[PDB]
Amino acid sequence: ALFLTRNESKPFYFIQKFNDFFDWSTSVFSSGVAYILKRTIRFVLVFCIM
Repeated sequence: ALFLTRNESKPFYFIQKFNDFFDWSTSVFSSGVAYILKRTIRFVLVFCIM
């Protein structure tokens, strides 16, 4: 609350590339989560095999 600006400005160009990389990473993560939740039984068996 002391020093943290509400609006963060001037992001680094590599960080901005990192931000898009992390964004598509979380998109693929959400897709994988949806695929796993679609078929529970196989991943339960995967956990047992693990």
